[PDB]
Amino acid sequence: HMRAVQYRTIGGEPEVVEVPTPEPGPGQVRLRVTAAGLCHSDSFVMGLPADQYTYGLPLTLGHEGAGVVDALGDGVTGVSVGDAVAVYGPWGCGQCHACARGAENYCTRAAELGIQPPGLGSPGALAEYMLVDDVRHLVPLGDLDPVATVSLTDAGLTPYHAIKSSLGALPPGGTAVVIGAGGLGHVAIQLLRAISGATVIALDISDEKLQLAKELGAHHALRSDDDAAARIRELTGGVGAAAVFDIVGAQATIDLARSVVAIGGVVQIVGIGGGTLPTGFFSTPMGAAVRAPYWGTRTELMEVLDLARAGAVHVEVERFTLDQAPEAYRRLKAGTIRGRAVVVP
Amino acid sequence: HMRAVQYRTIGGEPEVVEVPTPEPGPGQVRLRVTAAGLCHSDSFVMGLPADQYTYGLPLTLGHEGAGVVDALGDGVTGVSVGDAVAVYGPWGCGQCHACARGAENYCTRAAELGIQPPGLGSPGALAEYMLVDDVRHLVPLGDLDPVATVSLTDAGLTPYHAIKSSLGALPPGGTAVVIGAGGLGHVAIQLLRAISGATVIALDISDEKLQLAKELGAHHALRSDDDAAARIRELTGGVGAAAVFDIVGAQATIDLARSVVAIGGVVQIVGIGGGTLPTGFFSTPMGAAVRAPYWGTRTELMEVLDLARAGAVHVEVERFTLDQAPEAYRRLKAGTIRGRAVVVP
Amino acid sequence: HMRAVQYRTIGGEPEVVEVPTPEPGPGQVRLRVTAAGLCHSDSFVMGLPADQYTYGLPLTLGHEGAGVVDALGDGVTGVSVGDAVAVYGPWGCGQCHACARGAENYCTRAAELGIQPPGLGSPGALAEYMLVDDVRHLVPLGDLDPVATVSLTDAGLTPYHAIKSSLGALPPGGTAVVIGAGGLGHVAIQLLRAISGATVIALDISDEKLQLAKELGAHHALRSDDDAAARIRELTGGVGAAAVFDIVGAQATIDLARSVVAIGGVVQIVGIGGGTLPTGFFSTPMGAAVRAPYWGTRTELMEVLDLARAGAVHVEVERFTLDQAPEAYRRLKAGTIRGRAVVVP
Amino acid sequence: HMRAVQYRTIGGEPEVVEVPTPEPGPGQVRLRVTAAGLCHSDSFVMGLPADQYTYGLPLTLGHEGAGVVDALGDGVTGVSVGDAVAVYGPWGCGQCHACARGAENYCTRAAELGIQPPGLGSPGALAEYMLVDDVRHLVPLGDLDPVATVSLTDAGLTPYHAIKSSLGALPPGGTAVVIGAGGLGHVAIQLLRAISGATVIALDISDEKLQLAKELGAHHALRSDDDAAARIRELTGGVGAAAVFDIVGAQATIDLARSVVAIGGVVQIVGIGGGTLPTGFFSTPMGAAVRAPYWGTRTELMEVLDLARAGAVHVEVERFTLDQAPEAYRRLKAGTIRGRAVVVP
Ligand SMILES: NC(=O)c1ccc[n+]([C@@H]2O[C@H](COP(=O)([O-])OP(=O)(O)OC[C@H]3O[C@@H](n4cnc5c(N)ncnc54)[C@H](O)[C@@H]3O)[C@@H](O)[C@H]2O)c1
Ligand SMILES: NC(=O)c1ccc[n+]([C@@H]2O[C@H](COP(=O)([O-])OP(=O)(O)OC[C@H]3O[C@@H](n4cnc5c(N)ncnc54)[C@H](O)[C@@H]3O)[C@@H](O)[C@H]2O)c1
Ligand SMILES: NC(=O)c1ccc[n+]([C@@H]2O[C@H](COP(=O)([O-])OP(=O)(O)OC[C@H]3O[C@@H](n4cnc5c(N)ncnc54)[C@H](O)[C@@H]3O)[C@@H](O)[C@H]2O)c1
Ligand SMILES: NC(=O)c1ccc[n+]([C@@H]2O[C@H](COP(=O)([O-])OP(=O)(O)OC[C@H]3O[C@@H](n4cnc5c(N)ncnc54)[C@H](O)[C@@H]3O)[C@@H](O)[C@H]2O)c1
Ligand SMILES: [Zn+2]
Ligand SMILES: [Zn+2]
Ligand SMILES: [Zn+2]
Ligand SMILES: [Zn+2]
Ligand SMILES: [Zn+2]
Ligand SMILES: [Zn+2]
Ligand SMILES: [Zn+2]
Ligand SMILES: [Zn+2]
Repeated sequence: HMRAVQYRTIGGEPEVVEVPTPEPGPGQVRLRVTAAGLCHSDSFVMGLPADQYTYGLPLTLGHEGAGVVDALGDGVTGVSVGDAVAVYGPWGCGQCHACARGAENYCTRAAELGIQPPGLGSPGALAEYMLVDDVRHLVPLGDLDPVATVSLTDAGLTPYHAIKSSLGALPPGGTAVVIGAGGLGHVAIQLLRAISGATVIALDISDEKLQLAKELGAHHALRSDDDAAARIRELTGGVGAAAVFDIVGAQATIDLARSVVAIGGVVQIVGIGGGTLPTGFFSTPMGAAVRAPYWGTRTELMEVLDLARAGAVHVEVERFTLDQAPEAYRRLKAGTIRGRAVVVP
Repeated sequence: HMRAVQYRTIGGEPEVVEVPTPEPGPGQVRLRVTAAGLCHSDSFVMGLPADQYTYGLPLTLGHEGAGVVDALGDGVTGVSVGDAVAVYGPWGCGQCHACARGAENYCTRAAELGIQPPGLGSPGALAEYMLVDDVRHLVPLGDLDPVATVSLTDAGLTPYHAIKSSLGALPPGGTAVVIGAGGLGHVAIQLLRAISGATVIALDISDEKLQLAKELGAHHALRSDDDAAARIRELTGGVGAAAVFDIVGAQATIDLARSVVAIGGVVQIVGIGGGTLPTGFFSTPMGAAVRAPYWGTRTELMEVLDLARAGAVHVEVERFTLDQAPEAYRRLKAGTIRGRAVVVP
Repeated sequence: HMRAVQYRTIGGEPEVVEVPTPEPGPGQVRLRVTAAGLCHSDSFVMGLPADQYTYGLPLTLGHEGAGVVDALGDGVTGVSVGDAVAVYGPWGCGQCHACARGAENYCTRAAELGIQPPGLGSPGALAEYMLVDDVRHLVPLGDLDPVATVSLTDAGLTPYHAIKSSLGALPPGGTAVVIGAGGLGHVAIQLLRAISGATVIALDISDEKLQLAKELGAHHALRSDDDAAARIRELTGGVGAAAVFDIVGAQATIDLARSVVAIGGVVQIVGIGGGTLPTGFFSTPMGAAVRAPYWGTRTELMEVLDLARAGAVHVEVERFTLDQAPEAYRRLKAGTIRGRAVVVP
Repeated sequence: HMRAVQYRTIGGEPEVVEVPTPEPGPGQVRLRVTAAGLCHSDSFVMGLPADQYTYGLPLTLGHEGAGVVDALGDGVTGVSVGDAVAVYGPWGCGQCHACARGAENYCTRAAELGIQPPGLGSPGALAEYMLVDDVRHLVPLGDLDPVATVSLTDAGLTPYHAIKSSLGALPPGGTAVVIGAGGLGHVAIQLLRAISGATVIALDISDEKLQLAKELGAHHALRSDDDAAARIRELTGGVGAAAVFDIVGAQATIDLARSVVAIGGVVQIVGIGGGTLPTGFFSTPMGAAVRAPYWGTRTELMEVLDLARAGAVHVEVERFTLDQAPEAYRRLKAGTIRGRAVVVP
């Protein structure tokens, strides 16, 4: 009754399939999906052994989502049919201390209740239609291009959160290091320019990507090679960086992060590369904080979208069809996407 | 020409000795020492191999210091002879971004210039007289008992700093875990009660010390045994603690710290136990920050002293003479001091 | 079909009346009311001319509310019948930037939509039953006495908000002035002791109330007479107070507030006494901020309730019956309530 | 023995005069002045009646100052002869809580001690040489053009301070209104773009100045006429601005400020136009804070200078000679300076 992209066999690839069109239960909303982002966390999931995977088969993929409100469920009010909306992804219980703050990303009782985001447990966005649990997980778009902006629901939000979190320890005139100019990283760079006073240093591996980073306003773009630590030291007295945003998060990049963060600095480990930064005396410098943030707050999403409208940040997009989505995943794992892959069905 | 307590042979014990009385150079001040604190960092130094030790022999010990201003050096103004003052210990360059903020503890150029605190590089406080480099490293006492308060220069300041740093992520009504109710820990407990809204949980090993902790306003005092993680979980939904202050900082206590900090929480690794908390995804929880703070800011010292005057915090003191100082160090390493050892010469 | 306290004639007194028992529409909840607070804002409303009054006649009064969940409306989930809950009063649209943050008190689109709190536009709490618009405006009590705590929904929340807002400019060891030790003021005092490091100075007019203030932990209790400014100056060098909380907010108390706030200080004008503080150069001191806060955030309510459970704050209550409510209002305007008047039906 | 610009007769104009070249006392430094800013506060002073003026005659003017260190005073170390430095102007006692923080602008004991800034009490910068009281009031320039940057010591610092102070209540994607695009205002605009996520709205009276404002990155430039309030309302839903920076501060501009600040917003009254914003219930909106900041912190100066080096902000300068300084003051009061008047002797 509708088409969708699903993960169905452990270790297998994602398939386009036919499945029922869902109806909105009470309190719920269904969207006609205008755009759908592909994130490298979607990759990480599909290469897990059968034992570590916990989202059930089948699973409709894709947790960056925008659309137009197709049908309203029982009792729902707040949004009309026809409204352009983005999906706030990191769903939570709505009532705990964090949720009440808007920070459903840090919900203290969601693992317990088995609340899961769309595309990471609940039916996701890579489909012609998707359901959203509740009205508070929708954010108005007005007249922002869904394709241009949908990726801000994660690729923007997540580093924005991490950056906004870091401005306490990142004074204007400071220096910030972004490791990885990928989907998040390339937005991370723009955001850092928009709202910190920092001198942004980007690091990636392909020159392709360094040029993009520099084009997106990075004051410096460097290879994350064995000379990277030295150059950053050079560029910052011998003081190091006030903030470091590791959007790779592997043991190598984390090691780099430790060796360059300044006294009293901060490291946001944003990417999931399987590493851990050993934080402590004579490991991390004095006053140096370390954190593995996760996604962002409800308000923070609205703030990122408001920045898009202002023209202070954008997603570099590479467009695909619903059918091309499996190919786009192969491109993403190959590392030959420029920015964000966005599927339009 | 005056008596003092010094460290002179690697691996040896501290000796009372006769040495010259120092004169204040230009910009400097000499104090007639009214009280002098003994900290377990003084211990840590003296058990280092010859290669890792870098403060020179001989070294006058003691970095908690108060007194009356004996003689003024050339050109000095700001304080008169006769003024009761405490010593702000973590000396810095005075001009960098941190120093200008008052945070000479996080001075970016002090290792370079070879600036060292009194008792950890420069002549310390365990003497009849000591020199202070500059007037900005003195804080008025008015009429606070030097013996009662001197330890607030470190035993208070350091956890105060760490606590004040944590209140962002420690909401009133939250829960805070203090591992170690020693010199710092027993002040840490009082401070947490004074200025957080938290339910303080203390952890130590002797029942002696738990009783003191509970007497000093800890809502709970627990053994840091293998049931400690469970009890903390029990006491906090299954949510864990918003803040954890490890005043031991060994690999065991750090492991405990990781297993009990809440989603979005913070761990201040205050003690130097040789461990490191492996911070990262699936190691630390989501949003969980980790930090190894060091001492505190100039303003923060004045704030702690203002709390003493208000009667909102005190040091439990165990008094000694200059001659008894070697014995007091043995007691401290034995772990049979109640609070802080303060020498009066 | 049920009894309630209502305001029905402009310039008239509140009457106990019989009215229909309400049923919960979809998304709504009905409570069996266990306790109901009386606030001096309820007074302010009833002495307005016909033209300035805008809540309609009749109006069920009372915006401090607790109870047990009687009946669930269509589609509602989140809370069961039988759950002990408090009402978060300052209702908002739920979707704007403020609301998403939890700060429905500062909702940017609520005047437009005509959203009104219970007891200040919607049917209130002084009844055997009341309706709440949505589940997010309920907060679990667990096993807190509804009578002991209900007033924390406003009498606690409002000054807590104002205090928490002020801690940026109120360092531990500072001085805070609370003008008015009434319903809010007497909780304000306790909160200031719980979570600031401040030396609290209370000011009222009856010695009755000063004694209560001092009993509740005020370091000083003074008459708000013509010597009040002088004494505060005396007590704080000649520096004045870092924070001032005017819980009266009349032109006299506001004038006092201006003349005693310190350089870089803050004034929270909490009470509605018809005055305005003229903020500006050579009126307010340099760096001195001034604000008229309103109520508090959703999370902030939960935080205050968590403080009650911890035993760090309580409401001094004076109990009444539903029938005695008109008399209790007369007592409140007469200024001969000790703390908060709470009606139990 | 050297030339200087002085104010010598009440109600009279500033004269170029010959006076002794000063020698540095102990702790002091003398600068060979490379550039010297002219601020409209220099104007405000000279039009005061004899009774309200308190800086003595004669007075060397000019409180924006840069130079090269000519001669060192007794005992001074920290800076060598030949070092390029800027002067941190708002001198304070160095020891109080504020000063220790770096915030000598909010020094609690400076009026008492009669400490006065250069150009506003002490010999100023409009001379061939000037003295600075102490080394901590100098900030390294490295190789920034003194003429290009000197005005950042006030024209930058002051609004930077006010802006940095406001970012709590100014979320990215918000809207900020800068009233007055003059000396401060034109830097204010750039700073707001550098480090807030805000949509900047500038307001001035000459189209000349609006064009400059828009050229300097203002998203909108409007006449501060009777339609100004309406347009701002239009541009921001009907919500108003999160932040408003009144760099005029007259009763008219303050009235505008009140009528456009949003619920929960902030107004920084930066300019000295003789007005006062009546802050209170039904005057200012709910949660709306109001403040008259003064200058900035020591660290904040270094941060602004670091932004200059980064190329994120600059002063639009109009250069003059020492002799032309009286004419430049006439131009400034006439309102026909474009940016900042900087004298080079
Ligand atoms: N914390 C969270 O909540 C969260 C949310 C979303 C994504 N993520 C994670 O962030 C990471 C990046 O996601 P993405 O969508 O940007 O992926 P992406 O494939 O779009 O981009 C990855 C980028 O990192 C670069 N890179 C790889 N190794 C590097 C190294 N050693 N040094 C420097 N650069 C290197 C690649 O060349 C590429 O530019 C992933 O691990 C993903 O799981 C985390
Ligand atoms: N970060 C800094 O700048 C800084 C400053 C001063 C001191 N310190 C460090 O803080 C630590 C404590 O200093 P102190 O002066 O309080 O020492 P102390 O000897 O006075 O107190 C130590 C306390 O920890 C307890 N303890 C030991 N092992 C424990 C465990 N596994 N679980 C729970 N409690 C345990 C002891 O019984 C004792 O009560 C030291 O390592 C010291 O070096 C750090
Ligand atoms: N900002 C908000 O959202 C908000 C919320 C609730 C209440 N309020 C306001 O707070 C104020 C107090 O409310 P309440 O319930 O505590 O009233 P209350 O009658 O319980 O207490 C008022 C107290 O102020 C004292 N007082 C009166 N004049 C004084 C003066 N000149 N100096 C010092 N003390 C004086 C009285 O003796 C009494 O102790 C009211 O104006 C109310 O409208 C504001
Ligand atoms: N708070 C402080 O510490 C501090 C420090 C320095 C200067 N100031 C004050 O800031 C103000 C501005 O200083 P400046 O050096 O930029 O002066 P300036 O003469 O360089 O600029 C003033 C600008 O305001 C504009 N203006 C005048 N009336 C206006 C109105 N009604 N609406 C909009 N714009 C208007 C003028 O056209 C001009 O562009 C002065 O009052 C000065 O005293 C305050
Ligand atoms: Zn993702
Ligand atoms: Zn939750
Ligand atoms: Zn120590
Ligand atoms: Zn330094
Ligand atoms: Zn009320
Ligand atoms: Zn709202
Ligand atoms: Zn000026
Ligand atoms: Zn001072």
